[PDB]
Amino acid sequence: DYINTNLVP
Amino acid sequence: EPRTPKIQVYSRHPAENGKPNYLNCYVYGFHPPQIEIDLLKNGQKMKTEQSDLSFSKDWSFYLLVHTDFTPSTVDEYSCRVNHSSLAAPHMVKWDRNN
Amino acid sequence: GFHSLRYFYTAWSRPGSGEPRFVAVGYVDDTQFVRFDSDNASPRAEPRAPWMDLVEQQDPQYWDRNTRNARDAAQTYRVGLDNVRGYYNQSEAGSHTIQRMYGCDVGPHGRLLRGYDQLAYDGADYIALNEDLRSWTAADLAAQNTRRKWEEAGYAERDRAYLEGECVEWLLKHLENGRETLLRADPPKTHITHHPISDREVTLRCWALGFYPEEITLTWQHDGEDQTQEMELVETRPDGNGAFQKWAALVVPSGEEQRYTCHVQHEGLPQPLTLRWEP
Repeated sequence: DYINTNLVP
Repeated sequence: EPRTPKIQVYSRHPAENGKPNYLNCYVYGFHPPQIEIDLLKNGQKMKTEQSDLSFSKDWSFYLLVHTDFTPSTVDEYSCRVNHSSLAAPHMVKWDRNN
Repeated sequence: GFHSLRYFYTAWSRPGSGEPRFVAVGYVDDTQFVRFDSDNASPRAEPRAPWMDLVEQQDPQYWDRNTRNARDAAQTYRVGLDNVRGYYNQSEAGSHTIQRMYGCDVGPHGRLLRGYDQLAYDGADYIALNEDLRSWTAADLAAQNTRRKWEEAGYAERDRAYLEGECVEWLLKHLENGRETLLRADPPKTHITHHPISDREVTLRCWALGFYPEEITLTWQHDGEDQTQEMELVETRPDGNGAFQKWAALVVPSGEEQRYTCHVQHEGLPQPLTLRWEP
């Protein structure tokens, strides 16, 4: 799976 | 600041006229990632497949543009690439010895 | 002998098109198996490897769940383009790029060797997860903005959670279900060509075709002397069927071809080969 949490830079 | 693409034009298998094969044009080491790549048969564009954009450890990108084809002694093949790091489009003819 | 599940994100605005594009592909070793690109109608995660044509059987929501994760990822990093562009007080005119690379290296029996998550802005390293996975290193001042934000939000704990569990478990899943493709070592077909330049000079080229994985070492020797620095080494290229090609050439005095020997190293060979040219 693509990681389910991306934090905006 | 941009990096200019490196180009390789080649066949998958050793080429013998008549016996079909696949023509490749591998474009890598460039940045930023917007380009146009084309394979050309005697200057005319071909219907082709472009791989999905990925990048190396140094962050530079690579792409593969490929199509089936049949080599003759009368046909010529080239790859036409344009990138913002280029002042104008570049063509790299296919010599059966890359 | 480890294996790797790696994900490569690319978000970039380009001059003659409002709205940036987002590309998200994933690799096991040197084999791409999934893609996502937002330039589509309803953009969806799609298979790019044969064994993933079967994945809906054991996981019917894989495509829906991964389409969800990538479409959200596309959104957060389009805002990230704006954020970083502002940190550097750049103008809306230019074209900029944010790249992300995250994944895990797993040892023989489900043993996490390393985990990583790295970000570049316009092709230069911006921020990266440390090897301890509980801290970051920021490249410049603008990246310190991000690190301080991410420290507050404790985003490393969420990152290490995926990398320690989910990443490992999905590499093992893919290695078992894609055994025929992934746990494979294809040795190269090697042969040497001979192309003269003039009466006194010759070019000898050492080919290597159809090998997987990509890692290989071609080497020319002269009476056992190493000749890497005088070598012309092409960058390894794909062949289109999931394998790779590469050659190394070197220029030699004519009539003395047989003092030079090519040396091939590849995971798929029983032991390195030393080659020679013969009429």
